[PDB]
Amino acid sequence: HWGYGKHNGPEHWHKDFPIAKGERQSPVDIDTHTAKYDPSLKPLSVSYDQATSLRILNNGHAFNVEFDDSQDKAVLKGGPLDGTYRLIQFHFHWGSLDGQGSEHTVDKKKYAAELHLVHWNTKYGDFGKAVQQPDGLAVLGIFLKVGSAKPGLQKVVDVLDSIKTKGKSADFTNFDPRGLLPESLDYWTYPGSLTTPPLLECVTWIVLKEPISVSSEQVLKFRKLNFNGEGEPEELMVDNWRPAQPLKNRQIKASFK
Ligand SMILES: CCN[C@H]1C[C@H](C)S(=O)(=O)c2sc(S(N)(=O)=O)cc21
Ligand SMILES: [Zn+2]
Repeated sequence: HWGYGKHNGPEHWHKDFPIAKGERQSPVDIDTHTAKYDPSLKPLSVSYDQATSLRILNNGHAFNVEFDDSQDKAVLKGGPLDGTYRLIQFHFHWGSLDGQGSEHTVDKKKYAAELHLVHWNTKYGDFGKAVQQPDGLAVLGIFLKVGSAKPGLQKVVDVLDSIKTKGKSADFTNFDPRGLLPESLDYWTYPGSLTTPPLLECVTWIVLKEPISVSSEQVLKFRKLNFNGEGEPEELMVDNWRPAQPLKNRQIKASFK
């Protein structure tokens, strides 16, 4: 049904998912002069040393790396969060050219891509219950800019050939997501939504100020993936990002001066 083409892309989504026009939709533009420093915000606590990755999957919209979230192995706490959030998957959004691809923007600046590390609030017992709650998910968003290669991304890049088309998956164990983080954990935060259907308004967004660098050759390999299934006409997976939505009655808070 929905996708990112001319006839089923973001401008059409509201017809099947009316919450598309809701009050806390993502992504948004981060105006750095209007964001408010909030000294009551705690530092982020990212505890990923015991992460267990299982599988990488092309789902027709992006590729997801999935984790075992049956226990508190890889968790996100602190920051604006109350309680413990478990890592369940990560994925990227990216562009057909280096000057677009991110979902969030900073002072209208687009980055080449954006990484989303998706976590769910354990107080709700399973992921399906969590997405129905206003504080059910926490997504950590990290910008990618093109420059020097990120060594810790290369294992992801090398496996992409094996999941070229929709519905394909491959074993992907022992991947350490700490290799994807920037040096600093300074962030902006605001309450928002999933950026794809079903567009539920269940996310605390935590967007890191410092981007990571990837090489042009790395991001080029993302662009060789396919939206379509095997045996269907080829449609390159590029520009799988939703444009910025109105901020409405929300304030973006910063953890840093
Ligand atoms: C293709 C659907 N993806 C949806 C439904 C998945 C079940 S999810 O894990 O809730 C999730 S997280 C995001 S994002 N872009 O806001 O981080 C989109 C989605
Ligand atoms: Zn995403």
